[PDB]
Amino acid sequence: QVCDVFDIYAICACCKVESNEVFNNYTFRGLGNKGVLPWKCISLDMKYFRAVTTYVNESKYEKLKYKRCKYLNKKLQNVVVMGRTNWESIPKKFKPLSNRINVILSRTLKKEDFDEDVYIINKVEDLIVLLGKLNYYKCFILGGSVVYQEFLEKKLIKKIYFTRINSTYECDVFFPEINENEYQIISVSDVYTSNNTTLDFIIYKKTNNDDEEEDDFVYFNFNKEKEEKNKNSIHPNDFQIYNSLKYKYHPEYQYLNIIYDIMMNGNKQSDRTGVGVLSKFGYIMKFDLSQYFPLLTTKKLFLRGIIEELLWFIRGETNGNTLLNKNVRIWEANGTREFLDNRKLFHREVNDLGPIYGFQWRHFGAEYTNMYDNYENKGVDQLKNIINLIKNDPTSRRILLCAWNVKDLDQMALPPCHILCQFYVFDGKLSCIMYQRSCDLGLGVPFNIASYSIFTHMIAQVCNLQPAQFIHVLGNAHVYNNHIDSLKIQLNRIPYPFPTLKLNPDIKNIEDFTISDFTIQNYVHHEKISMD
Amino acid sequence: QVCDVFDIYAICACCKVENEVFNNYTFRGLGNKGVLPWKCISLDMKYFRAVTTYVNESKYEKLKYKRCKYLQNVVVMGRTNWESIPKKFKPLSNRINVILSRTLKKEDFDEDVYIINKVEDLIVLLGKLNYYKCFILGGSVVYQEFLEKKLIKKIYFTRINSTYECDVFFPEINENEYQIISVSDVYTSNNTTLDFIIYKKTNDDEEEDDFVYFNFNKEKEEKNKNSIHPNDFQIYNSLKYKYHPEYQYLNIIYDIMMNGNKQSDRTGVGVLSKFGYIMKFDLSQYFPLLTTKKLFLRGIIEELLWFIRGETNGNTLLNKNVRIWEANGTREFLDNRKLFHREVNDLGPIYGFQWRHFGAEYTNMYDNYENKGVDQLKNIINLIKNDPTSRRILLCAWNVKDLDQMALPPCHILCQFYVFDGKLSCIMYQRSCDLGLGVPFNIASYSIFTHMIAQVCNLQPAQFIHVLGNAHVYNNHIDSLKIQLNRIPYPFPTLKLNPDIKNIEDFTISDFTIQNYVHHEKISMD
Ligand SMILES: NC(=O)C1=CN([C@@H]2O[C@H](COP(=O)(O)OP(=O)(O)OC[C@H]3O[C@@H](n4cnc5c(N)ncnc54)[C@@H](OP(=O)(O)O)[C@@H]3O)[C@@H](O)[C@H]2O)C=CC1
Ligand SMILES: NC(=O)C1=CN([C@@H]2O[C@H](COP(=O)(O)OP(=O)(O)OC[C@H]3O[C@@H](n4cnc5c(N)ncnc54)[C@H](OP(=O)(O)O)[C@@H]3O)[C@@H](O)[C@H]2O)C=CC1
Ligand SMILES: CC1(C)N=C(N)N=C(N)N1OCC(=O)Nc1ccc(Cl)cc1
Ligand SMILES: CC1(C)N=C(N)N=C(N)N1OCC(=O)Nc1ccc(Cl)cc1
Repeated sequence: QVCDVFDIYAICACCKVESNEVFNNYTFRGLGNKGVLPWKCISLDMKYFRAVTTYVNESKYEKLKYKRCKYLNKKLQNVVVMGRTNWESIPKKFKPLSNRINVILSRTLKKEDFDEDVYIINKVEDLIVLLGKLNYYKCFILGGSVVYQEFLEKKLIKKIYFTRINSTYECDVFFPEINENEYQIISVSDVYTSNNTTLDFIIYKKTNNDDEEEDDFVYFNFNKEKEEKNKNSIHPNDFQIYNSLKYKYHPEYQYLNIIYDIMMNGNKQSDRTGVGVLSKFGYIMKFDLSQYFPLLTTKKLFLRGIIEELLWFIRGETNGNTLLNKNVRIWEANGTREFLDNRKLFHREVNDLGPIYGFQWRHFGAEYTNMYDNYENKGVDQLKNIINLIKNDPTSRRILLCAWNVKDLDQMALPPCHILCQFYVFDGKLSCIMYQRSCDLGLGVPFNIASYSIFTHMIAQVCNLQPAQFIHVLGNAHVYNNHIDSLKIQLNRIPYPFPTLKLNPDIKNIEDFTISDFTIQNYVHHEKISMD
Repeated sequence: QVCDVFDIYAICACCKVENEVFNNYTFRGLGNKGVLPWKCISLDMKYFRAVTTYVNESKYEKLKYKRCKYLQNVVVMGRTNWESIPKKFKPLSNRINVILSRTLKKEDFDEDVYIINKVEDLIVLLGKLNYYKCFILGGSVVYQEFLEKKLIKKIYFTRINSTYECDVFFPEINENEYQIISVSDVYTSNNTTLDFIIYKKTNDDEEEDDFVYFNFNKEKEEKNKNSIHPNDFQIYNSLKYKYHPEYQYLNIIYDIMMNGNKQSDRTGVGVLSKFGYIMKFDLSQYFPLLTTKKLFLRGIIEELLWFIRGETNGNTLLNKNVRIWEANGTREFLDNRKLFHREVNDLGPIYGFQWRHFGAEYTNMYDNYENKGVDQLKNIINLIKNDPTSRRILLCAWNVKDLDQMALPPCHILCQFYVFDGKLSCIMYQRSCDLGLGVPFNIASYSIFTHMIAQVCNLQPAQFIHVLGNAHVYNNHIDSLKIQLNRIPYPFPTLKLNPDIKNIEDFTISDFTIQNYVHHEKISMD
């Protein structure tokens, strides 16, 4: 129709508005307040805004001239169209919008009332005529709310370039509720931090409810696994949403895409119990903790439990009773009479988990007795040592913390899943590799990502550094077969911008953290899923 | 010129022919007693089908509008090439068959199978035909003539990394004339390694803009991140497709030269460092022994046999002239380690001790430790054989209790093993990686190790996976690595273990053969 010929796109930025909370895309709808934007500066958004609304491709115009000239029977700049309130919100120093053909919709104002190089129009109709008579690359509709509403209603927008600002502000004007039959998300950017907020960038698309070295590629693929003998042929129709997306650049796709590779290419193995998994061997995920806290959004996660577990580690505790009194059941099943007995630990008290994480972190090499013993200045205090190496020998390549004490494996309730952490220091920034031997992608890994990201924050802080990358190496990476249905639901959910973690900044010692020193801000998440 | 207008490509496979310098000319064996030198290499024969038959009609109009202004492919043989084909397929599964000959007239074959008089009489035949591209199938004389008359554009060169008896040879491709632009993955077919290379003759997109927008933040407007120049990675940056597994190593060198953090180390030499890489090599298809420089494996095999024995006695190696642990056992080094009461070349409770006796009290390097501490090596073998789905098959050398007693903490933290469908894969996590000197030896060490465990458990080796923690290039290695990045790998050699060996403790140095190691010349990394 008219939207494809004239390439009329919309670009906006929406925050959450003043309102056990449910989240949909309508969560991000706040456009402005008291004639201006709800927020002071979000520079990264503003820079995106300029890059998109001023970018042209010289060479591509020729074919757009042809297309548009054909329909009418007949430096390069983009057009930008804005309501009069929007235009008035711009500071003088930036009027008219640089390196762009500015247009303004208005009834109360005519050319005579503007000093500046701008086209005025009183009709949506008048714009289409204007574009007909103009050389431009792309036409972007800048808002505000009234301009957005009518260009949508009139089926005129090809794509909505949409910034999710993952914070809340007082708002008096809102973006229109986008009909999900009309527009579908096809792209989601990396998540980022700017002016103390996370944000990403998503592109909604409308529906209708030297080519010599391109042949060389087809050749170097003469030996590929065809569509039929691709191990577990699970049905396309199931992952419709996941496969529709053109760009999957949200860091959560790092987890999601491993679920997919295991489902589509995983080896079928019956395991330790006689259950059933799909397994592969050797993955890596990287998460930029300076830009976001990678708590998964495609389902709900609570961190109270796993933060209690991490504080329990740092204290050197092996006593399951301490966590159960905090109503944290993460270790309950590994602590039962039935379980300790089946691990041949007949002479071990219930909930006495033996020389596990905590004990190995503060006392590696000390003889484990029972969970009540005072092990002070017994065994190597690994945690203290790596905090000292990071502080005094930051370039050291021996800042490992290790839980896999070979000597004590059979005395633990079960060997550590999370084998070791290596630390790395450059330019006052701390990164952390964690090697995981056995990873339940379905229940375990979401939490495992959350635990070591929080741990990197804690170490970084008490060493006067800034968290950089948390790097997660998976050994045996497996999906339980009864999790498959639940994971299908999950792969078809589109990630939201990650939240942020705040550490009480008065904590200067690794031991001095307590629950209330941990605040997750702006967790926007899909609905709880039982993997069972 | 003719060869770009008409699209004349050669397509050859060359094996090796009966110390030794290597270069591309190494590969030239074309045929023997009128047939191919080798019995059957079905992957190359499959590659041959695909490349010659493939057609893309949506790029033929662009060809049609250039060709005139001057659907199948044209395939050009020579009698003895046309002849040597077994009967039951002629013509070749739907291609425009064509034969250069002198004493063969176009009468006594069909009405599709166009014969030609001379080389100059083919340009005639093409201008009057409807074909995608033109493939010279060889053999010796055909290639010679078609190359001599600068008719060939690209060359689809299959490198057969095994030696055979040959009576005919591809010509020495002039490397100021032609040059390699693509190299494929390395493969095993019919008990040889091979790869596929390409010589070129020298000189909705709504979604394509969406790509550019998503890149709006990048720290690359061209500001020289590290003092490493463009024109120096010329050959490296002048390749389109770099799918040879050795590029996994080479691309880490590149990433760390381009984007690495400038750092002091203990020695003070200066490094570029990054943090967290994976490499995967397919042990079922090759032995990943770097080809872009000479590597020797006797020492590192003795090192491994020393580990398996449980030894911590640096002298057992020194008497075999394996000097890998010489520096780490000197009086001066042990003293800087605060190991004042440790005998020279007593390396303390390192790899071998930990693998065989983890948890045992280390005394000196001559004590008897029989049946003390945990014999992890024994334990992961039983687990592999008796519980292969176990996710607990780790061999860990990093013993926190004993670190300070070791000449140095293990560079190689742990091996984790994985078993599926009678196949064994291994991950080695390396806390600290010297990419220039160390890592190439480290890849070879644990690949061999992966084979040894595989064999004694009656499994086929699959993947060796190398996780690098602190990945550093020494500032004083950068010249050498610049020379190295602009070399093009050869197809990898293979490891043959003496099959009689069935327990991990029974391998001697004799039980290890490296085969078809075709390599560039030695580099002093200094
Ligand atoms: N490895 C590879 O990539 C390939 C190589 N081969 C091997 O190559 C070997 C053959 O090598 P080679 O002896 O050179 O055979 P060729 O394939 O070069 O065949 C030579 C024949 O082609 C004709 N011919 C040669 N020169 C001309 C010319 N200038 N104009 C017209 N016709 C010409 C015949 O003339 P005349 O009529 O007088 O006989 C001549 O006998 C075999 O062992 C074969 O298996 C096989 C296929 C490809
Ligand atoms: N967060 C974001 O992405 C963006 C934020 N905003 C914010 O939105 C607010 C402004 O939006 P809003 O108040 O809805 O107003 P608009 O910016 O949409 O301005 C509407 C006005 O434009 C004129 N107009 C609009 N449509 C027509 C038409 N079809 N024909 C003629 N004149 C027309 C009229 O001007 P007149 O009164 O002269 O008749 C009308 O009152 C501000 O707070 C601004 O900062 C705006 C853009 C982007
Ligand atoms: C900049 C902003 C809020 N972000 C996106 N993604 N898309 C928009 N429409 N934005 O508003 C731009 C606009 O129309 N107004 C505006 C306000 C101030 C200045 Cl300096 C420039 C433009
Ligand atoms: C098969 C071979 C050696 N490999 C490549 N890459 N390309 C060639 N030119 N090859 O030779 C094929 C050919 O021309 N002759 C031939 C020989 C046997 C049979 Cl079955 C079919 C064709």
